[PDB]
Amino acid sequence: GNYNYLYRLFRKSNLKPFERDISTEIYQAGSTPCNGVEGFNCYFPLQSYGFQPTNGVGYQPYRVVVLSFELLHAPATVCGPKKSTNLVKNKCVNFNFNG
Amino acid sequence: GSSGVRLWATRQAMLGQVHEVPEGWLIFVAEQEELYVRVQNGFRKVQLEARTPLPRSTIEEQAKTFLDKFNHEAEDLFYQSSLASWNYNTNITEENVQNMNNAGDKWSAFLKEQSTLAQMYPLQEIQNLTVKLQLQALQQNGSSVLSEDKSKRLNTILNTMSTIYSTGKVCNPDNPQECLLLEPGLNEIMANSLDYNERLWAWESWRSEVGKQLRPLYEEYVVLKNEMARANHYEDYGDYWRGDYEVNGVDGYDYSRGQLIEDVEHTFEEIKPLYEHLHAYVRAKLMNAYPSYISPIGCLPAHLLGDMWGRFWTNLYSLTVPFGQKPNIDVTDAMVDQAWDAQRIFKEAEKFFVSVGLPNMTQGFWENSMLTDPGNVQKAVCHPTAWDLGKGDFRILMCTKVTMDDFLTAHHEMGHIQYDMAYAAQPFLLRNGANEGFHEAVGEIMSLSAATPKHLKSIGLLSPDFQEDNETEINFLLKQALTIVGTLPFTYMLEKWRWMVFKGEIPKDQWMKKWWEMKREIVGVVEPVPHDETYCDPASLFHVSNDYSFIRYYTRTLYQFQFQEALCQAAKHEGPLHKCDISNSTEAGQKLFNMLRLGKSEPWTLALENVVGAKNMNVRPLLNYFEPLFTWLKDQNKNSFVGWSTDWSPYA
Repeated sequence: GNYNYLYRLFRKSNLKPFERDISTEIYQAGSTPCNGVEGFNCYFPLQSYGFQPTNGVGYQPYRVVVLSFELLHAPATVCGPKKSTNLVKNKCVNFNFNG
Repeated sequence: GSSGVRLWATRQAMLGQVHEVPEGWLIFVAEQEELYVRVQNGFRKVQLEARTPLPRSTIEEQAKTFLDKFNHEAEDLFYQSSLASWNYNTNITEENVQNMNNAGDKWSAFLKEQSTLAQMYPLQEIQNLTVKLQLQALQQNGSSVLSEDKSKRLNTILNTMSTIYSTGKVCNPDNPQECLLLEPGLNEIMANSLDYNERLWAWESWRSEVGKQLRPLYEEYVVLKNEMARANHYEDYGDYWRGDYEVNGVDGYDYSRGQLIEDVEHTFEEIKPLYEHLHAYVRAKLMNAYPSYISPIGCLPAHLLGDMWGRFWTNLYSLTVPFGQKPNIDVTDAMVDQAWDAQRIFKEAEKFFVSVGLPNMTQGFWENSMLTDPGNVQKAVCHPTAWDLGKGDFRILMCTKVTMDDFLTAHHEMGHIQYDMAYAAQPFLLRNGANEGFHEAVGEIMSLSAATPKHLKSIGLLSPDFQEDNETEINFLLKQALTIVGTLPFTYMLEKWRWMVFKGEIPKDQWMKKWWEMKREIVGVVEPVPHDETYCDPASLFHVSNDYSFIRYYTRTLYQFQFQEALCQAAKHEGPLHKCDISNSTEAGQKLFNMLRLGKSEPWTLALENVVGAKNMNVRPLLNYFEPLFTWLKDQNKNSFVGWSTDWSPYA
């Protein structure tokens, strides 16, 4: 079991988009105060991930990366490859040198 | 027409402004916490129950959180426990022995703690059926509902009989040091040697060394099993086992433990004419073999059935074959002709299981499971078991050889795991069969379909030129009756015997005698040597000593018959039911998967209704399956008297 990773199984409210919740507060599932410790109606929201080589395909540790793109008043910075063609000379052609 | 709800701080303002409230507009006052509905020329007070103190934390929310937390951790603990058991089952080693010792200790202590935690979550205030059912399984204390001393002594007595049954050995009088265990020393000699004397001595010696020793232990085991059954709100330990089949709170599908007994008795009573014909013909073949040892009217000998408990008559199939000159159906020699192994057996099993429309299963099981004994460096168990290790890990323990018998058991084993991962969407508690008679039924139905000659011809196991005459069909049907129908009366009665043994209706000084009386009138089998109540022959069963309910086998047989009939109806099979094959029928697999995915969350009665169409079990598939054999037995019973006689005995 690869227990390095943890998942916030429980939370007091739904996280807002593009928000990270890292607080390790003992989740209170009931009306009994947790007092900083788990127990009756008190558990740990950041439960442990268990990954083994013989686990199920949908249960394997999957590395997921999401690439959000931000366009704002600031100048654009992350542009595309902008492939360039070959070069010709002494021929009537339609050229484009950086716009 | 639309309206809404109106509020007022005080009822004085409500009375003044009630004239302006249109009909259909609700009037609420916070001072009196009273609700009213605006009606024609007035307002009608809405009846309100006791005011709750805003219990925003119900037990349902706490139970759901506790269940989810339990299921997440229980998955890991059970997973590593299953790995260690598989490692031991594939390699028996001293380091492996302590592995389940630690794994079982942690799992048991963890289970009792979660059961203890679930104790303060009563099911009365829980409305979710899944939550209520899962916590009911969690709150099942079992042996711990009583005091610790009662649990400790019950476990010690359970360990004693389990060890005694495992080490049950009998020695020949002439050779004191020459002794044979029940498995396989005793079983091999009685199943192979047809000698009356040797089988009688082995039967008598086994019940003398084991029956006498386990009689006080079984009675103490039964007494303690009645002690925590009533502590678990059951009239006997038999009712405790029957609680699994009980369905409560499901309108239109509720089932009671008493209903199971009545339906099982009703099924056996209508089955009886078919069994009597089979018993008569098997008896008729017995005078053919031994004319001076079996009466034409008397019951069959206990040791002359192929099983010392009288379970299966498969060993008698050669002795009771309808036609001994017609060769039997077997394509094992064709497998070695095509150079096949256990890997090809499982590979063809998957090909059959995807021909029925169900999707192919992953590659993890193939590389994580052995299909042949791992040489001799590491000792492994070859018993047919299914490993529901969890976390999407599934394994099969089988030293499968290139044989038809191993081919069918391999089909049986993959059907078990194919049932296991079908309901993977269920939580950890609900990732199980609906009843104990369903997992074996799933593996049995399609293994028989694989064994059908049409399946063998389709994938080349049997040559297409094979002729399908009634002679081979009758021989196959009789073998099915001996192996399947033959064990039904023994399965029904022994569970019936053990039920009232827990109930205490039949006194201790009559149990075995009532068993033998039931062996004669009901089973139609008579013991060859008279004994006393010191003998505890029903306790000589593996399941009785190892605390296993025996009703699983009789229920599974009728469950699998219903499943096979529904499979043939879905496949629109024409002709004899025993030749019905589900291969190359995608719709049949889809219909089966409709309940395979369902799991144990729904009542098993609903699952049975979804498969065939009847909420209650029925024996209709039995008649359709064995109709050619039933007519053949009726025709051949010109000398086979239908039934048996209680009066006659091998010793009397």
